[PDB]
Amino acid sequence: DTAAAIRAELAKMEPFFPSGLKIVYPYDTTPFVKISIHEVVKTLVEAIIL
Amino acid sequence: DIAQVQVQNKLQLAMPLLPQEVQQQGVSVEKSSSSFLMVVGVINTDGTMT
Amino acid sequence: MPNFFIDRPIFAWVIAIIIMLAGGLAILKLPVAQYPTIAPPAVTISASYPGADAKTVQDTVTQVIEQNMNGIDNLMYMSSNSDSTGTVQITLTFESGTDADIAQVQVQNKLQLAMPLLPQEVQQQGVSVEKSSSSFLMVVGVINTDGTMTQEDISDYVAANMKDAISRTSGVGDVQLFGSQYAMRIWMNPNELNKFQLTPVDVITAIKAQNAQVAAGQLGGTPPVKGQQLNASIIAQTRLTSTEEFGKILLKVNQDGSRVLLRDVAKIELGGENYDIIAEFNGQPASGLGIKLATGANALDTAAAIRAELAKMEPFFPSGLKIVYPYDTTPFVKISIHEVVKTLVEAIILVFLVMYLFLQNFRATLIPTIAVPVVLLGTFAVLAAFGFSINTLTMFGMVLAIGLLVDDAIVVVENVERVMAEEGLPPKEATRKSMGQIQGALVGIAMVLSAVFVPMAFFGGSTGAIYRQFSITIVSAMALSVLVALILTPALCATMLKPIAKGDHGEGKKGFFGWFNRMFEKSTHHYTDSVGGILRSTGRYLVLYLIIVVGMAYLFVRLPSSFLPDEDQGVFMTMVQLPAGATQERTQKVLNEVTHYYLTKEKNNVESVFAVNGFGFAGRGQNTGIAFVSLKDWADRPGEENKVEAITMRATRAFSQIKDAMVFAFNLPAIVELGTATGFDFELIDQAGLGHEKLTQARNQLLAEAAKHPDMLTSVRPNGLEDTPQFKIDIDQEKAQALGVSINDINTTLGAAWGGSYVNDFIDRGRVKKVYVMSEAKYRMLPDDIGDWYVRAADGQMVPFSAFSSSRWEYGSPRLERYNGLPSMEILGQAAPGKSTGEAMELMEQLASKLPTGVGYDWTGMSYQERLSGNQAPSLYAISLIVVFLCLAALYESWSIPFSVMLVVPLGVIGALLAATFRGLTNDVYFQVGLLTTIGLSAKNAILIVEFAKDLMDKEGKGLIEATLDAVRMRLRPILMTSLAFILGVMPLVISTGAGSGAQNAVGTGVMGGMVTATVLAIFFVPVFFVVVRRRFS
Amino acid sequence: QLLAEAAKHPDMLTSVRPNGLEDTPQFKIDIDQEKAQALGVSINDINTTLGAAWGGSYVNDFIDRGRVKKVYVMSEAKYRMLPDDIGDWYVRAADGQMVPFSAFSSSRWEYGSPRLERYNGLPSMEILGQAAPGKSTGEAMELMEQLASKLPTGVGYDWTGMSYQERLSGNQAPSLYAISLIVVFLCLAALYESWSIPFS
Amino acid sequence: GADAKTVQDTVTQVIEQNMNGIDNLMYMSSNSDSTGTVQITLTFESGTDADIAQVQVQNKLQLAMPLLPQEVQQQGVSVEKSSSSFLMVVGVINTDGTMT
Amino acid sequence: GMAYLFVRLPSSFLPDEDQGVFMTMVQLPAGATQERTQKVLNEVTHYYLT
Amino acid sequence: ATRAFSQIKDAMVFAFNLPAIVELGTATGFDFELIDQAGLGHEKLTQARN
Ligand SMILES: O[C@@H](CNC1[C@H]2CNC[C@H]12)COc1cc(Cl)cc(Cl)c1
Repeated sequence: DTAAAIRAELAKMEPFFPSGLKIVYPYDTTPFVKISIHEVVKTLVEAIIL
Repeated sequence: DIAQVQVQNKLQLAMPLLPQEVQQQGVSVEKSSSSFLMVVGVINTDGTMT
Repeated sequence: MPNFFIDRPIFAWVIAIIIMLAGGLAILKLPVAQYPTIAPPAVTISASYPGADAKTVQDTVTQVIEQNMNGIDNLMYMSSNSDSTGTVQITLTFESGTDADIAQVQVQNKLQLAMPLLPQEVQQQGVSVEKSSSSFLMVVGVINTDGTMTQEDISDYVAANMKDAISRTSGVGDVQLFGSQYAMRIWMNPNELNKFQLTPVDVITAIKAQNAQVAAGQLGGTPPVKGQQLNASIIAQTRLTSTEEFGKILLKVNQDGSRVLLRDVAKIELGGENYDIIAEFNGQPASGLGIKLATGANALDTAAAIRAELAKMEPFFPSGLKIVYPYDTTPFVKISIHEVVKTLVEAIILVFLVMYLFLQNFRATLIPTIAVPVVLLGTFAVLAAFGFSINTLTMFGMVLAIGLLVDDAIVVVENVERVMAEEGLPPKEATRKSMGQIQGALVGIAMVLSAVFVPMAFFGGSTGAIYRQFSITIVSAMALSVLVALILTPALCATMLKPIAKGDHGEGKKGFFGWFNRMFEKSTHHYTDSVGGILRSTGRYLVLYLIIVVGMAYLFVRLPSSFLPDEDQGVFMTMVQLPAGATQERTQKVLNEVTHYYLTKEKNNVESVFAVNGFGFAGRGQNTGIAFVSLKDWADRPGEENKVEAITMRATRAFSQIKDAMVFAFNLPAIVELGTATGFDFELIDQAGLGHEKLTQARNQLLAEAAKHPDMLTSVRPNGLEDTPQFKIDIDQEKAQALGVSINDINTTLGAAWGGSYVNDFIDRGRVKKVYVMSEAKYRMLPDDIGDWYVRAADGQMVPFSAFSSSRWEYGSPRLERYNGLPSMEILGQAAPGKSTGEAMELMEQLASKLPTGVGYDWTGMSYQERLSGNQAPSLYAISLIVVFLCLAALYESWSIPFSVMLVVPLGVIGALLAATFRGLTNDVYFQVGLLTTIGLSAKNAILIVEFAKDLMDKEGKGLIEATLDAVRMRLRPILMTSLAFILGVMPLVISTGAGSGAQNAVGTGVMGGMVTATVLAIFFVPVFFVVVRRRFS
Repeated sequence: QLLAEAAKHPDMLTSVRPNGLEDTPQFKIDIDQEKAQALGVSINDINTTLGAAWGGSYVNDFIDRGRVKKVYVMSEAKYRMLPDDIGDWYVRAADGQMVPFSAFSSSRWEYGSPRLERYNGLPSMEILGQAAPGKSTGEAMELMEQLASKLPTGVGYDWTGMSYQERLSGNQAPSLYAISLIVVFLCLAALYESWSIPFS
Repeated sequence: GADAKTVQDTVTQVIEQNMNGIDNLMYMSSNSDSTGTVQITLTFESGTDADIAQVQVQNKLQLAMPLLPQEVQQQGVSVEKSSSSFLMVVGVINTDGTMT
Repeated sequence: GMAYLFVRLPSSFLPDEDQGVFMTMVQLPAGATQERTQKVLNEVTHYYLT
Repeated sequence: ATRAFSQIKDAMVFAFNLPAIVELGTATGFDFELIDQAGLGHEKLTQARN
């Protein structure tokens, strides 16, 4: 939730950046969390099918 | 919340005794993790900013 | 369970007694208020920088404090104002449900770490963090009728004598003094200072040296000498106590030996810490206390206790001192609560009367008269359990749920009586049979009504807080009503009802009740005949149902929306705004004109006026004023012309003739904790460091664009102040150095003389009070007066300001705003008639999207909450519809029969809409909750009809048409008596025109219309729906 | 007056004492600032001298075995005991003269409370006492409030600490009994489906 | 260095004026000594959440904090949950007499 | 008899126990010094230890 | 990466992954504090640590 709020705030800020300024995310473990939980849910669905 | 409140209640007794230079820089009391939730970097792809 | 308590009447009575005792305890111990906490929790940081302009305050205080408001949880947004009066106010608004105490302590703690970074004068004046609020429980004014006391005298008396005991009174949460205690005032004479070669710096140094507390030590202290026997504390210089001591302060000694004292160069007196606000009551000087209710406290009890304390205080008052109550809405709260209580009592009495009319049995009429009060008491107990108070919303929720309560009682008792009169069974067996007919339907109805009403308790924001009161009240009342109908009512029916013969229906009775019985029998026969005729030709009426649904949608999409009706609470407000640069005296002239108009032209209506010169709302200053007008009792103000709306319209028309002053009189909102309407709050944000002038240009561009849309936006205005002329002094420090004059001396002289300086504290009659040095008014009025001030140089010669300074006129902001830490401009507007607030906000966003680069925008206030909570209520009411369908399917053990019940929803709604359209009411909260209760009652009736028809079809061999006809015949009477009782009970609310009539009419009109249409249409549409559904799916 | 009245009841009250301190003599010092200025001695110097000598002054911190501790400057005891001991204390003037305190100061004796107590915001005095042997705290409380009722107007009383709790318990006992009896009656009536069984 | 009367007028009364309006407060008792010490103990109803009570009295005390003397502010005004009874006393002595 | 006995029965809060410790308060007249209090305390200690 | 950076003589360079939960860290690691309990000083504490 905090990461989502931070990203929303950065999205609010972006329209007023100087020309050329760009936001990057060199360290973010949230994608791993999302993909891992999605993989477990996929496992549950596959288990139901089997 | 209560931990931070009690810590600052104890710290405000020491605040007057601190050097004026330390007070001017601002003493901070936080309740956060020791690891970065994320790192948001900012660059200038156009190379017009140092 | 109904069968369990038919054989155990004493156990049912014990349960009822327990419920009654809990309800009585809750009633005795429950808090009472006008409204609950609706607005989101907010914290205000208030600081003052005496003598500082808006820009100085913003740059030295506001930005520093705002840059340190980090690491605070649940913060929704932050706004701030910095004024030319020297004051900065920062409002931090937090999410709903945030703990106010924890939010306040976090904010104050983050401020504590920013205090060292603030100017010393601001630190000395103190920065206060408080719970944001805009309303007082009461205002207690104090006036002098002799003219021997000024405003400062009364304020000091109130602070020293009245404030403490009132603060200690039970239920008081906060007390605000309308003024301040005395302050030692040193009014300086520049000519006398020049005569003795002195400046404000010398005066301040002398006052600080000669009015101080000095630690000395101890006689025979530790570690002591071996033989010491005596020990005594050493007392030394202490703070002064009187104006006489201050006047004797020595400033210098001359060569000729003469002594210069403070009395020689300044007038010494007792005055106010500030002079920006002048309070008058009917033209007389006034002070007072604003008193706020404590959390969980009774409003009425607290007000009565405060009045008792003031009564105990009066005997010791000085001659001419009088207590008054300029702002008292407590009478309105009392009358509103009493009106709701009377409505409940009349509803019970009318239920009794209708029961006697139809059943003509005193014992039968007694049963609901016990069942309904028991449910009401249990509802009070449940409200106390969940930490709710007795406020307007909860009592009107009880009023709306009284229909469902009486419906439950009537259903049970009438079914028992009908079984007794049809089968001739004795009361116990008849009650067993009747309960067996309706118990499952009662449980299913409980589930359906739960599904209908619970979702109101999950709306977001302040509107969610408003709806939660009705949700909890109605849900608890309905659940308790069903429980009582399954426990107590069957026991009472089996224990109290007397037997009825097999065929005795009152046909042979004489008098009115024989004619009525015969007429009702014939009417029921005709109704059943017409229902059969209708069932022969269902499709013709399906077309009529489609017409009804289309008309319902048409009426719905054309009904204006609102939040809460405006009420005549016995008070209202008048705002006076003078042109930029206007002084206190001109504002006082306008305020005197307003007071004279109210006390002469409206002497029959207006009882008193409390005029405050110095602040309005959305700003403060010498050119603003507010008059709080109190009206006489509603009993003394009969007719439409003597109510707040007409009075305020007449006052505005009369005040439109006043020149050089914008004067407007208006009524309070329903909930004054928020200023709300069908409007929007817009923030124009400087996002790229453009500055105040570019932001002003962007605001003007947006305002012009909005003005080019008269049909979509109305009254799109700035909620702020325009740039005003300012006097700029340039002190050439190089010249001051060349003349041997210190810049610190120059700044101190100028600020202390023209702005005033808080020096230190003294002790007056055992209380600490401030000491202010300021110039005499005579020498700080005009720019030329600057030529009367001198500063001593190192060489000792006294230099005038003209030697090292230049002056000019420029323009500057008297009030600077920031939003979320950036410079901001607030725009208030509203959608034009026939336009939703959402589309007005969309148009505002489209208009703002074309603003200059670096300018952003935001939504705040109620607009923020509307944007955040969007399409939520329809979503969880679709969930409610799904749950209702599932509950009905479980009840009927059918996937299709449920529809015949749900198809009843429009039949009631249409009527409500009609009643709202012809009466000219809006789609406000009361209308929506009444619509929900009408839907619930209609669903109850349809469910019972369908259950009876299905039971006849299944448990007996009866066919579809015969079963439906018998079901409607058996259900006609209870439906009719319930509808009659509820409509008669809500008659006064529709008819009411007195205090609180807005809410009463809003509640009553929709309920009346919906009940009438539902009763009329359902009794011949539910059979049609049931027959069609059963014919299609069988 | 109340203490004397309580002492008149040795068989009901014991060790009836005030929980506080009596008024003490104080040594008021007046520093003639004009006279000090005439002699060229700064008032700040006088105040610092008197305070540091007779009460002690905390200057700053030092490190003892790695721990931060305080530094105090104070007069030696023998020059700090009786009022006359300022005869040895001098303050330097702007021109280097050592002015004695007698040249710019005077003194007198006063009386003052060394400890002021307030209850619920109003001035108050705390009294402690015991019940005499063979008596209970309830009897002692009754006697104490009876004695307090006979005091000058404008003087009231209150119970605090354990006495407050004892008064609370005594006040709420009868309602507790009544509610317990009612609850038992209703429980029996529900369980046995009778009013006669609960009543008997 | 402040007498009991002056510390009462400048500290105790200033603080206790703002100590009104706190939830579940049973009573308040203050003492002001001749060494300049002010002790204000507020006792709340049984079952009151002590942390919430402390937070509330702190929120009320912040309002009085700027009105106190600068010396009192520099010494620091402490707000804390308090007890009136010693759990235990741990004394320390020297068995040789070499330490004072 | 029950009503009569209830009224005449004295009330209290909690019985006093012998907890193995007790206190002695010493207060000297106004102005008494540390050493006079020490002499009185020494007398009290001598009484308790003898 | 660690093998490659072992050739940098100017600095100690270590590349590493994080544990599943940072705070638990190693499943067999211990954290130990050596306290100077008698005002020995930094030098004596360093000697004891060595
Ligand atoms: O006098 C005004 C407050 N005085 C303020 C200045 C002076 N110093 C600080 C204090 C009165 O405001 C009101 C009066 C009423 Cl009857 C009703 C409301 Cl809602 C507000």
